[PDB]
Amino acid sequence: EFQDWPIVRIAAHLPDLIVYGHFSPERPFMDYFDGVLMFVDISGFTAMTEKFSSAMYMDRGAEQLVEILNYHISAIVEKVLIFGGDILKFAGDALLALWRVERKQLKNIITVVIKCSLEIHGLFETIRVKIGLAAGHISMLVFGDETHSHFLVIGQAVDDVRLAQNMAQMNDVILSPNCWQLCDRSMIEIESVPDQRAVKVNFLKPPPNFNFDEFFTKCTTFMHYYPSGEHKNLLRLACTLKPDPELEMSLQKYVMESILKQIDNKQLQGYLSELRPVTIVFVNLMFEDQDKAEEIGPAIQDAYMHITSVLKIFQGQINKVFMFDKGCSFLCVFGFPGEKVPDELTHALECAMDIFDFCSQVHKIQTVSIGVASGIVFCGIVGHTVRHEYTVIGQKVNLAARMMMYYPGIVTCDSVTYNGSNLPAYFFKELPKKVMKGVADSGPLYQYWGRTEK
Ligand SMILES: CN(C)CCOC(=O)c1c(Cc2ccccc2)c(-c2cc(Cl)nc(N)n2)nn1C
Repeated sequence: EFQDWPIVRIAAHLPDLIVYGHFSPERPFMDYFDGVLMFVDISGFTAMTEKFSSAMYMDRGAEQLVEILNYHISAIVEKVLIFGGDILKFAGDALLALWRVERKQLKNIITVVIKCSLEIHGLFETIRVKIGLAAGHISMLVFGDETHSHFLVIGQAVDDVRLAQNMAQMNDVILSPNCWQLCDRSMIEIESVPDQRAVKVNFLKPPPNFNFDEFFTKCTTFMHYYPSGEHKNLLRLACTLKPDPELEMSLQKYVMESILKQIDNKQLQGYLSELRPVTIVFVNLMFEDQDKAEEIGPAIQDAYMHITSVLKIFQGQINKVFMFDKGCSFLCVFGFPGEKVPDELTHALECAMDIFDFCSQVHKIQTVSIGVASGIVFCGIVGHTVRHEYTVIGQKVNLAARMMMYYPGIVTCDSVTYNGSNLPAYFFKELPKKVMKGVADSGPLYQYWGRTEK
């Protein structure tokens, strides 16, 4: 069986949630289901990024970093896939995976996912990982325009895996409160986590008669897309997709144009692994605690329509979209493949301010915050051959992310963006520098005030 079609190469960049969805063209589009989520924090392994920028790597730092990082992440991805998971998205610091099932099967799948999580830690018993698990209701949001599409999962099961991850330490498996409540406590030995109703898994000791492989095989019964039969030894059913112009047209909207060029063998397959000077514009849109996914969807859609319009003008791109802690964040990048300018900084700031001004007027968005940072970041396709994504990794990515969270409601920028801007100083305001999560000394940070006092 030949399987190297463009449609298959595109499907590699997407989860089954998208590849085998059959939903409408209306945007936003929303859907609701239940499942188990797994969040694998892979920092410590992506904190090395600074080492590989050193002159010791003789201008092959990016290539060496992508190689060693994919060595490890692809092993994590194989475990997830073999246990029936769907990897939803990659980021420099983590990956999120989903086991979507009927509510009545959540109990058994949690055991599958816990076994998976511990086999993942088993891969690193000679850097390590941190794993959070959650279970419950999940809402999916698809937004975009006629040429591009983005998706998110939303809900407290998503927020649950957020906090479960934040509590974890190296080699931990933390289960959200609702996951612990729905899990098979007959099999899962836990321990308290102080002043937190979430729990840490110590052992998975099953009944004497329990045979996991038979148990897993029965669980695959409810996994709609687990490879089986003649395809039992494929990691993804996506690998079997055949040409379908209508499906490919839909799928390619989720994929960055430069990726598609490479997919089409119109660009060298290594062109996108690089250490590149870029400007990160990290946009956060916050909604109120009580806001529900059917009201958030339209707000994100309206914000997105304007965001993409401004980025096209100032020649930026959306690398990633996330949502947790009731905030939807856009990881935007300027100076990405091909399109780099020496006025990129003023454009990034002006684009930020434009996005700040519009989005603050979108209703149901309570707060807009944008962090801007410029510097060298690693760019590359990260993951497994059969499931990977273009991602950016580096100090300035994390800095932009921290700035938008620690300085809400304004546009902030780093000392690099400030000095290099083709703009005068009174356009800015030096900020009180706060102590931020896992951040080296910033340098001075600034608020982009804009051209007016008003
Ligand atoms: C700031 N970033 C550098 C780190 C952010 O955390 C991620 O790395 C990250 C996230 C966000 C997230 C969501 C819930 C719990 C923890 C983290 C997602 C993600 C994917 C999808 Cl489909 N839907 C939503 N809502 N989120 N995927 N990844 C890889």
